[PDB]
Amino acid sequence: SLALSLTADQMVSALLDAEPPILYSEYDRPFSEASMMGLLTNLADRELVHMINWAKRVPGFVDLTLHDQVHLLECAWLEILMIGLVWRSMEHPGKLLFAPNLLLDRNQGKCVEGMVEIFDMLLATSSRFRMMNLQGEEFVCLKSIILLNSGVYTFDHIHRVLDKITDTLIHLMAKAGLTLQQQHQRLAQLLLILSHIRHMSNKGMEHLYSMKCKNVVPLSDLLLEMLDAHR
Amino acid sequence: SLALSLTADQMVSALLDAEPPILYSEYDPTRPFSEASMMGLLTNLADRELVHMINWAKRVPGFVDLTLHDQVHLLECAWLEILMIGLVWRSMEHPGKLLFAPNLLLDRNQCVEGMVEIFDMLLATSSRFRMMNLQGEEFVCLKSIILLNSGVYTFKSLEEKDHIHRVLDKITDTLIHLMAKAGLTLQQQHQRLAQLLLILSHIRHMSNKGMEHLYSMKCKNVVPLSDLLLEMLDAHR
Amino acid sequence: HKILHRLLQD
Amino acid sequence: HKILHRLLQD
Ligand SMILES: C[C@]12CC[C@@H]3c4ccc(O)cc4CC[C@H]3[C@@H]1C/C(=C\c1ccccc1)C2=O
Ligand SMILES: C[C@]12CC[C@@H]3c4ccc(O)cc4CC[C@H]3[C@@H]1C/C(=C\c1ccccc1)C2=O
Repeated sequence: SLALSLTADQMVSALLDAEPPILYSEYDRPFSEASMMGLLTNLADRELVHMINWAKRVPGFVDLTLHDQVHLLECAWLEILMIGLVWRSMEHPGKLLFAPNLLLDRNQGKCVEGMVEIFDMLLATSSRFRMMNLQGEEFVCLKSIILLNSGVYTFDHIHRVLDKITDTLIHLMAKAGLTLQQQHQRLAQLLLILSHIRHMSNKGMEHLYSMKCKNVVPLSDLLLEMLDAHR
Repeated sequence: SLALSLTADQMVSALLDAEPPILYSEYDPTRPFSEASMMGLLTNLADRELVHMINWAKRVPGFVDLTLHDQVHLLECAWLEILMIGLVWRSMEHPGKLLFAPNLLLDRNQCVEGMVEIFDMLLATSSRFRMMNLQGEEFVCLKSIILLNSGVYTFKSLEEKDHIHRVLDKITDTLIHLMAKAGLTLQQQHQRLAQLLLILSHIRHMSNKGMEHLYSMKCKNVVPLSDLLLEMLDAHR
Repeated sequence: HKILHRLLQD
Repeated sequence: HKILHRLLQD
C-alpha cells in the first residue's frame, strides 16, 4: 500500500490537494422551514458527490475492497459534512457557513423542529476549533481520520493508516513549534472533539429519518440510500 | 483545587482507589430465559451500577470542583458510555463473551431483539482492547475522560469549562506518563494515545444507539425500568 | 429534585 | 443496486 510509504509532508500535500470545493446554495429569503430543509438537503446531496471523489483520494482508501469503502462512507458521511461545515464556519462566530451564500445563525434554526440544538452544538464545535486555532493541515487529517475510523469496528490496514495520520498530526504540531507536552495534549483535544462530532451525527440521522417518514422534504435517492444504511 | 496539583502516579492511584465494585445479576439458570426477563436482568444490573457510578464520579479528581448542576449534566451524558466501557473492560479475557456480571456471561447467541448489533460492537471493542493489551491504569484514565468529556460541549461564565479542559489535559499527561513508563517510544505513545481516544468515538456511538433502544423499551412498557433510569433517559430526550 | 441530583447532593 | 457503488467506481 502506497499510503504507508508516504512522508508526513507527502501525506499533508496529498490531502490538501484532494480537498473538495465549497459549493453554493440555490439563490434568491426569510426561510420557510421547508424552504430551508430543501436548500440544505440539496446542498448535502451535491456535496456527497464530491465527498466520494475526495474519499478515493485519501491515502490508503483506494486499497480497500469496494464494500469496505461503501461501509466507511455510509458510516461517516454526515460526520464528514459536519466537520466541513464546522471548519468553514470558524471565521464566522455565531454563524454557520453552509455555503458562501447560505450563512445561518442559531435564530434561523428555530424554523425547523429540533434544529436549534444541533445549531448550538455545531456552533460550539466551531468556536472550539476557533479558540484552538485549528490549522487547515490539522483539519484535513481530522476529516481523513473520521472517514477511516467511524465505520472500522463495524466490519487492520486501516489502523496502520490511522497511525500514519496520527504521525502526521504530531509532525504538524512539532513544526508549528509546540512542546512535547503541548503536542500530545493538542492531539488529545482534537480527537475528543471527534466523539462530539459523532454524537452530532447520530442526532442528525434521527431527524433525517423522521423527516423522511414525513415526506414533506424532498430527499434524493442517494441521500435516502445513505440514510437507509444507518438502519 | 487539588486535581491540577496531582502528579501522574497520584492521579492513577487515586483513580484506581475509586474503582466501583463488580456487581452480580439476579440471573437464575433455573428460570427459563426470555427476551423480557433477560432485559430486566440487564436494566436491573445497570440501575444498581448507577448508584456506585455516581459515588465513583465524586472521587474523580476535579469532578467535585464543579457545580452540582454541571455534575448532573455530565453524568446524564456519560453514564451509559461508562457502563459500556466498564462492560468491555471486564469482558476482555472472555473472547466472544460479554461479562455483564460474574454470573451473567453472554456469547451473543443472545436471543433478544435489536441487540445483536451491539454485542458485536461491544465484543469488537472488547477484543480491540485485548489486542492493544489495555492496562487497568489506562482504563481508569479513559473512563474518567469520558465522564468529563462527553457532556462538555452541551453545557455563561465559562471557566468551569476551562477547569474541565485543564483536568482533561492533566489526564492526557497521565496516559502518556504510563505509556512511556511501559517502554514505548515517543511515536508509539502518540499512536497508542490516539488509538485509545478514537475508540471513545465508537463508545459514544454505541451509547447513542443505547439511548434509542431504551426509549423503545420504555414505550413498549414490558421491560421494567427503574425511576433513576427513566430520569436519565428523559435527560437525553 | 432529580434522583441523580439528590444522590450527587448527598 | 447502490448509487454509492456506481459513484465509487466512477
Ligand atoms: C442532515 C441535515 C441537513 C443537511 C445538513 C448539512 C448539509 C450540508 C453540509 O455541508 C453540512 C450539513 C450539516 C448538517 C446537516 C443537517 C443535519 C440535519 C438535521 C439535524 C437536526 C437536528 C440535529 C442534528 C441534525 C439535517 O437535516
Ligand atoms: C442499555 C442496555 C441494557 C443495559 C446494558 C448494560 C448493562 C450493564 C452494564 O454494565 C453495561 C451495559 C451496557 C449495554 C447496555 C444495553 C444497551 C442496550 C441496548 C442497545 C441496543 C442496541 C445498541 C446499543 C444498545 C440496552 O438495552
